[PDB]
Amino acid sequence: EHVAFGSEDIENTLAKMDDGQLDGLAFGAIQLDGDGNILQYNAAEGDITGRDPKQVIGKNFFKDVAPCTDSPEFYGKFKEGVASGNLNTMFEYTFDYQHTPTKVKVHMKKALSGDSYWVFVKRV
Ligand SMILES: *C(=O)/C=C/c1ccc(O)cc1
Repeated sequence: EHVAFGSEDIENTLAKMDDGQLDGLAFGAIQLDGDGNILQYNAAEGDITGRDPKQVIGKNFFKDVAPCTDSPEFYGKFKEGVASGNLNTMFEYTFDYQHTPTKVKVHMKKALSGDSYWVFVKRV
C-alpha cells in the first residue's frame, strides 16, 4: 500500500480499510475505539512491537497491552482527544514493557467517520 506516515489526508486513505489492506502499509497502524479497545492492528506494527496482531484484537491498549503508554504523555492525550471528538498529535515515545526499549514516532489521529481513532507508529 502506497501511503506515507504523517500524510495530511491519511484518515481518508485508510478509511474503512480491511485488515488485509492495512497489512500492506510501510508503518504500524492500530485502530482503537474511544475506550482504547483494539479494533485493528497491522503486520508492520507486530513486527515493531513483538505482539501477535491476531491475539491483541479486542484487548484494551492502555489497560492490558501497553501499560508503558498509560501516562499523561500518551494515554492522556488520547483521552483528551476522545473527549473533544478531535485528535491530531505526533510525538516520539519509548516502548519498554517486557520488551527491549524501542523508540518510535507516534501519530494519533481521529478516524474520519464514527468515533474511532488511529495510532500510527514508525521507528526513529
Ligand atoms: C508500552 O507498554 C508500550 C507497549 C506497546 C506499544 C505499541 C504496541 O503496538 C503494543 C504495545
